[PDB]
Amino acid sequence: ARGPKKHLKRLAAPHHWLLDKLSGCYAPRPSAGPHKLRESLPLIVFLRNRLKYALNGREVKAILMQRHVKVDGKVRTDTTYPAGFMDVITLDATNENFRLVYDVKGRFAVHRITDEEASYKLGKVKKVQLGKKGVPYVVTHDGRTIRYPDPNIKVNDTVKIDLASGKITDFIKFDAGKLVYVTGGRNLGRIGTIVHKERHDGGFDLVHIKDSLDNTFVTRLNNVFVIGEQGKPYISLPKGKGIKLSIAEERDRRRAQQGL
Amino acid sequence: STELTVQSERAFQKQPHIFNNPKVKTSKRTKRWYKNAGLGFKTPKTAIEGSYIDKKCPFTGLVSIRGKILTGTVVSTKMHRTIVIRRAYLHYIPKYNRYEKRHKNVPVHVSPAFRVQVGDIVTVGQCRPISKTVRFNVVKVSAAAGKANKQFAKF
RNA sequence: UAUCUGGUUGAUCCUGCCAGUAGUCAUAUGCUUGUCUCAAAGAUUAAGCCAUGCAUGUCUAAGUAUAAGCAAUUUAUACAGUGAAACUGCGAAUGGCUCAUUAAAUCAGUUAUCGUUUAUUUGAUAGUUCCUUUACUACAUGGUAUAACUGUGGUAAUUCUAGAGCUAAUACAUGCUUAAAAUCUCGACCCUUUGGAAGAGAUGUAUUUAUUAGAUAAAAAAUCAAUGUCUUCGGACUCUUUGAUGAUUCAUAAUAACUUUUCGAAUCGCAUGGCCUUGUGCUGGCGAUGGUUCAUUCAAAUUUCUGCCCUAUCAACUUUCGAUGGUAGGAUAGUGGCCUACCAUGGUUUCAACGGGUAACGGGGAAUAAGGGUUCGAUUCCGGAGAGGGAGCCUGAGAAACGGC
RNA sequence: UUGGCCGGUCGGAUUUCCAACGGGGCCUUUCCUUCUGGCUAACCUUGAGUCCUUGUGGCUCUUGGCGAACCAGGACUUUUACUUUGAAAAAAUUAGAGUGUUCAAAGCAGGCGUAUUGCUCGAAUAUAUUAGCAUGGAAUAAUAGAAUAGGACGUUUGGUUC
RNA sequence: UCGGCACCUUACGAGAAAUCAAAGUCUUUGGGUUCUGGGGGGAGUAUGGUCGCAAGGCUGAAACUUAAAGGAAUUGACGGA
RNA sequence: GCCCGUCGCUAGUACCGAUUGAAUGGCUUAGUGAGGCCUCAGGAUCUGCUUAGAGAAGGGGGCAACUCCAUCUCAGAGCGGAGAAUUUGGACAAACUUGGUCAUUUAGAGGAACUAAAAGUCGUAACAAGGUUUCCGUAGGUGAACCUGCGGAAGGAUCAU
RNA sequence: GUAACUUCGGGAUAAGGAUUGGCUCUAAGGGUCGGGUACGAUCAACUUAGAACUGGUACGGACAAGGGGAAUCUGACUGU
Ligand SMILES: [Mg+2]
Ligand SMILES: [Mg+2]
Ligand SMILES: [Mg+2]
Ligand SMILES: [Mg+2]
Ligand SMILES: [Mg+2]
Ligand SMILES: [Mg+2]
Ligand SMILES: [Mg+2]
Ligand SMILES: [Mg+2]
Ligand SMILES: [Mg+2]
Ligand SMILES: [Mg+2]
Ligand SMILES: [Mg+2]
Ligand SMILES: [Mg+2]
Ligand SMILES: [Mg+2]
Ligand SMILES: [Mg+2]
Ligand SMILES: [Mg+2]
Ligand SMILES: [Mg+2]
Ligand SMILES: [Mg+2]
Ligand SMILES: [Mg+2]
Ligand SMILES: [Mg+2]
Ligand SMILES: [Mg+2]
Ligand SMILES: [Mg+2]
Ligand SMILES: [Mg+2]
Ligand SMILES: [Mg+2]
Ligand SMILES: [Mg+2]
Ligand SMILES: [Mg+2]
Ligand SMILES: [Mg+2]
Ligand SMILES: [Mg+2]
Ligand SMILES: [Mg+2]
Ligand SMILES: [Mg+2]
Ligand SMILES: [Mg+2]
Ligand SMILES: [Mg+2]
Ligand SMILES: [Mg+2]
Ligand SMILES: [Mg+2]
Ligand SMILES: [Mg+2]
Ligand SMILES: [Mg+2]
Ligand SMILES: [Mg+2]
Ligand SMILES: [Mg+2]
Ligand SMILES: [Mg+2]
Repeated sequence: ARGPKKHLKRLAAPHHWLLDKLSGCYAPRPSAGPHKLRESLPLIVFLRNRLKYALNGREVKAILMQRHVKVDGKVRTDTTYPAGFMDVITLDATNENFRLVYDVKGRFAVHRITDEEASYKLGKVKKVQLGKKGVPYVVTHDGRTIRYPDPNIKVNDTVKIDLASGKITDFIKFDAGKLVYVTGGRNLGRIGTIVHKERHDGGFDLVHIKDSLDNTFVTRLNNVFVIGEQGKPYISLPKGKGIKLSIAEERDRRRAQQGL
Repeated sequence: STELTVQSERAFQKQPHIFNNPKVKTSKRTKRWYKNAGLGFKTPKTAIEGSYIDKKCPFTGLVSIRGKILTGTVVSTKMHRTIVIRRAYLHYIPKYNRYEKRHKNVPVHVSPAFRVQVGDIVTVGQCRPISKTVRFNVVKVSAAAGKANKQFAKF
């Protein structure tokens, strides 16, 4: 023990990175960064396991040390850089802009976007609080501190960050009828906006959400990410829109497109 | 606890940072600080119009109630400003598919707002470690009747 | 894969165990052994002892190069490339190995930090540096004091080092220049009073204390320090800024100070632009690396609730060397009997405390299983403990560290 | 929800034509602790008009409209057990979907052309108990309430505090 | 008719049977609850505690040994029946 | 027929037992008490100023307003810093010595048993009315199985006047 | 702090182990005085506990004053 750990055991990794059990004893430990260790996705996992551009973890080093990848417009040459939720990942060569979003299985989608959507991102307001000299600041889910917000911005909301100058462009208030991206647990990757929100003063606020197919699913408020109004997402949603087709319906589609 | 020996102590018992200005005569003559502990637990009036200090009181003192809220029956009031309450429960053994009576005793700080006694069901709320053992302060006393008005000597 | 069978009798029917029967990711051992895949392996017994060798070092255009090194420069007479050594920084607190302690202890799930520390990461963040301004010192840039090194040595021997002489910094120690306004306090210059003023200082951020604000049920009024800044001198003044949390003495801000005064860049690479007082004048880009605070991230510490094997040939245990609580202090990173001082007499237990045993680390889990159970889990993951035993400590964000003392 | 019969698609959409389950409301003497202000009720109340060929399946600026179709405070709370549902619950293992590792133990791969400028599916889910959190029920098993009435109900006294 | 000590007959049932209206309502296994047993010996022994003036009482082992001990009934055999 | 013991052969297992028997692990009254830390001191050195005394060196506008920052030979009345050995006092506390106590293991002359176990000797106590009906509690007596008193039971050899 | 054993009364001061001076203090522990048809004058005593400071670590400073333990025999004991 005696301090911070520097190693991640494979099979002690978060399961949603889809790392193979064999062929290597260790996992890429997420570095310190904007997102938590179990809620992030290291760049080696993205560029070798999700995009298949690198074969080894050495070619992830040979990519990052040519200033190719940039998370949020900044290069981040760390191999184990903890790129997490809503992070825009730009590749200059290949011209590919990705946004790290959850597919409905609870994993990280290989989801391309375009440049006007790559120019910004979203961030769930963690806290609103006065800083020193009286300056108000808001804290986002990637730990960004942005000063002088709109005074209407409260906790559990969402702000649109301009990502060149890290400025709040506009904000989506947290209220009923607004697209909730569930960001943790078994409901990871599910959209659906509302039923209502139940309070529980004391801890662990719960939010009821019913998707396009009218499936209600209760989620804790600390897994809720607001991503738009009714309809009209503020980002490009992944291939499947977070609907949770059951395995009976999942076997129905794959047989519907394996005979063509 | 407005009267009856607030000061019986080697140190001066006062609330921290509550300045009584002696020049400006405001017609209370002692500023008193209170809060609500939250979660619907009312601040009793005998804390407001009483004058105890209790640095570990959830209303007038510097402890914040947070975490588990439990309920239990007071069994022992023989310390000063502390009680132990009995948390009776049933524990299930799966082999017999049956339950057994277990209990745990929890020592709880009692503020001098309340007048607890034994055999009183009481609501207690977690705080920081008050003592070696105590982590809970009485937030609400749940005694109503006690069946004690019908027992004494008769004509 | 919900199965029984052999054994008591002259014979029978039982109770009943013995024996057979089948697994074992369960060890050892005997015999035998051709192919391919897969692969536990000094746990038990001795956490008993250890020869030898290795297991932790690290250099980019970007802290320091006069190697008396090499290549041999690219106005390159300050250097220019490469770079041993050494200084500086960072790491060495991860890994790995083992299971000896350890029976509400660890651990597992579940709370808490409104009870704290946190390198690194990431995001923000610093016009104030003048001692007592009308007693400022280079900022076109401060100082000594050292390594490596040269040379002279001791010891049989150690990753021992001595004396002398050199020399750098992103090491060490000092120390400035980057507006302008407001608002206070002081202040040479108010006649018959709801009668002021150049100037002089201070006001960044750390520290520590005290005090203040951090608000709120909707509206109306006539008296008494109060013409509270009511203008035809009564033409009732038409007026509330304040974030957060379930909850605060929270965040924050202000007033008076306080300090063996912390920080506020005496640092490096590349590119060499542009402007007009052509002076090597003024502005100038992309970085690197430091730095204060607040959040973040990796953590750490303590923590709520509930749960663990056998034993009463263990029924009372804890309280002089804290037991249980209160009050105050000290210590801590902080809560807290953590310790100290004083005061009270508590706290636990037949719902098994206290004690004793364990060839006991805990859990995920494993073997067998109709169902329920029974037994194992030292061991590929997670948490704990330990490096022969104990105890203490330095450094560092992080260790009571052991490939440190 | 079994479907359920134009069988017109040479025994393959459909639907009150219904019966049995499974829920939600309303009323019968029938709690829904509660006043506030943003809803302005499937509008308790229907000025103005039903240009559709006859019905009990298809509407407007409305006469101040039980401002009661959910957001934060109380003259605000009898407590459990039980059971359902759901989060949150490390992976590996176990059960288990997919997939010719040549089979299998395994593994999480893989599959498909025009193989020339390459297209594309996955990596599910269940269980994971006991304790804790929320949630629907209110049988069963407790507990409490008014008997010396210190009882419950009252929108138009406000006293030593507020 | 209430309660009791028993009995008689049958055996629905129960049991291995002898028998039993309880010893039944028991693989169609759950009314409530206390104590005890786990093949025979060693052995109610050793040791420890405890009680008693003591005799002894209560609690109470293990090593080791053993393939049967036992229960009920049948047929025989034998009886100084 | 079966069967009980006394005594005897061989082998094994535990029990009591002088020996304050021995060994490991504790845990603990006490005494001594290393080392590091903090602390009261200390000051070998190893320096930077500066002198009211020669310190052979202008007082940092200037050698008339008692006003303008000012250094070598040595003692220093002026200081100021770093500081090693050593030392006081604490608190943590290794370890040693001694006693008490707990638990486990191990040695012991000998004593008191049990078993293998069927076989030797002696009687025949039980099983038949087993030749004195048996068994239970208790007491006493006996080579001994046992015998006898007292009370019980029927598992009696009597379900019956 | 205290064992075996015990006639349960003892063994027992078992065995063992710490402290003790001086000075300056602190804290308890009394008596007499009194009410309206929310009170302290006054006097006196030596016990006990605690603290600091102090010293060639001395201190029951002379005096005074048990050695203790494990066994065996023997008589119960006090007594003669
Ligand atoms: Mg490790
Ligand atoms: Mg306490
Ligand atoms: Mg067997
Ligand atoms: Mg071959
Ligand atoms: Mg070993
Ligand atoms: Mg092992
Ligand atoms: Mg072991
Ligand atoms: Mg070793
Ligand atoms: Mg380089
Ligand atoms: Mg290894
Ligand atoms: Mg780092
Ligand atoms: Mg650098
Ligand atoms: Mg205290
Ligand atoms: Mg305290
Ligand atoms: Mg305190
Ligand atoms: Mg062990
Ligand atoms: Mg285990
Ligand atoms: Mg284990
Ligand atoms: Mg360690
Ligand atoms: Mg370090
Ligand atoms: Mg160590
Ligand atoms: Mg190590
Ligand atoms: Mg080692
Ligand atoms: Mg298979
Ligand atoms: Mg009758
Ligand atoms: Mg037996
Ligand atoms: Mg017995
Ligand atoms: Mg005995
Ligand atoms: Mg005979
Ligand atoms: Mg006879
Ligand atoms: Mg007979
Ligand atoms: Mg018998
Ligand atoms: Mg003595
Ligand atoms: Mg003696
Ligand atoms: Mg005599
Ligand atoms: Mg005689
Ligand atoms: Mg005699
Ligand atoms: Mg005599």
